[PDB]
Amino acid sequence: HHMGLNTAIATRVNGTPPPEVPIADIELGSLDFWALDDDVRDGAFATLRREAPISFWPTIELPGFVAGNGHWALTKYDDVFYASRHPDIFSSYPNITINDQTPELAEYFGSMIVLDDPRHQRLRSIVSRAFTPKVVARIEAAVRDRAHRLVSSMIANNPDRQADLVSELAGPLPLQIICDMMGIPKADHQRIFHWTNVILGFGDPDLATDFDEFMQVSADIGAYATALAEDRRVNHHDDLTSSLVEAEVDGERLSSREIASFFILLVVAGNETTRNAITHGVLALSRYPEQRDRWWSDFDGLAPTAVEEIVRWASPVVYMRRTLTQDIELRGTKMAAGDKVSLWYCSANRDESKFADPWTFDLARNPNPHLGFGGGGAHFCLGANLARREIRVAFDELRRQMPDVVATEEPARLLSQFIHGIKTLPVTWS
Ligand code: HEM
Ligand SMILES: C=C1/C(=C\C=C2/CCC[C@]3(C)[C@@H]([C@H](C)CCCC(C)C)CC[C@@H]23)C[C@@H](O)C[C@@H]1O
Ligand SMILES: [Cl-]
Ligand SMILES: [Cl-]
Ligand SMILES: [Cl-]
Ligand SMILES: [Mg+2]
Ligand SMILES: [Mg+2]
Repeated sequence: HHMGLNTAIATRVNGTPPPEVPIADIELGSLDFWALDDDVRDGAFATLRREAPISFWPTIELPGFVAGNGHWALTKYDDVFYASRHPDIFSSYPNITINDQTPELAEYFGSMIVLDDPRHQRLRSIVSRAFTPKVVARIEAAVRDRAHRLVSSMIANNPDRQADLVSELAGPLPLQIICDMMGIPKADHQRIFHWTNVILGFGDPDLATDFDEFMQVSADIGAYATALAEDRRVNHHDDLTSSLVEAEVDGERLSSREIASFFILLVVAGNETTRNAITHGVLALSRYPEQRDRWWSDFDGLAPTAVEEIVRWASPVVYMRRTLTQDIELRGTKMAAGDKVSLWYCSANRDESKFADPWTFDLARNPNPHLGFGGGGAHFCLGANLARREIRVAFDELRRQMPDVVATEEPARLLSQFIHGIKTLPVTWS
């Protein structure tokens, strides 16, 4: 043989569907299933869309978490879209992952993402201006500066022209941007990143498997948030932590649990999502060179559709969970008030009922109504404009500085049923 650099990973034939998987081999409530590669996972969701578009599963038991009741899995696009856009029926309270909430977890994790309106929107409005397209556009210079420096450093730091895309670009770019928006000093950004890596890596032995470590990390980032907030209470800065401590909701300042939970939500979401879009995007360019070539020869013209196709392809957030407030029926399956419902974005984003040629990675795809940022409505990804900009700038800086950058090993995949994570991705360039 194939054209390119000698140690590049194998290419793939674009558009090839994965074989469907016998349904007896599918166990969404076992971590072992999440350790299977993406082709088996993709074929398994294909089987569910065909044979059992709504299906019930026991909740995975990770050490120290309470599985509680199982969940109804929505794997079709139209059902995920519907559930997302009916929050009075599909509530975000008490939690948006499959496990049960506890008071101990809610101290750090009881943010607006696990609330319904009106309180959810009152909290979101504290920070929403900072994430609008017009305001995010004004930090293009900061995104460029850090991406350009990171790519240059890949070259300066690696005489052998081998690097890990995750630790050297995809991780540190979004980290810098969200932490600077929050007002966190640079010296602490890597400490924040280690904390969010553990929070959203729990169950993968390379990150953490001891619940005691998970709770110490949670306590430590909560304490960090509280201390920074205290500083900003006394001396304002033009940052989001200051906005949080200065705001009032229903006539009351936020409590220290509310501040900590809001801070944690923003840095976790900012640090544990875009990096995977970027890394899966480089993996895809490596597998599908004709797509790299077409984007590189018209970068600005294709960027809007290319970024969105990277998000559809990667589906960095695998699912979100809701809880029914009333009985419903979908596709002949009667679900009860109080039951958990899981929305599988990874599956919606391959649904043949909504996408022409879903197994084709097409950077010109238009339209592209993917649910990688969710189905829309009240909780639609706050960071979506920021993420799109982070992705577009990262790829532009790769294109300009090291246009033939390519993966040289298959990814080390995060063991997670929530985050489509890549821990490392070795790359090279000429
Ligand atoms: C490609 C990157 C990203 C993806 C795929 C992604 C995906 C998602 C998804 C699926 C949701 C839930 C939507 C729903 O429930 O309807 C969400 C919510 C959220 N995301 Fe993003 N996200 C990304 C980047 C970011 C970034 C960079 C931030 C920066 C802080 C961020 C902040 C948030 C917040 C705060 C929420 C909660 C919104 C609310 O409850 O109103 N996200 N994201
Ligand atoms: C994930 C899952 C688990 C826990 C969920 C947690 C603890 C980490 C921080 C999270 C993920 C909060 C977090 C701040 C939300 C981040 C949103 C972002 C990704 C867009 C919300 C729920 C919070 C573990 C196991 O029961 C399996 C399950 O699957
Ligand atoms: Cl070297
Ligand atoms: Cl192609
Ligand atoms: Cl250029
Ligand atoms: Mg190295
Ligand atoms: Mg600063």
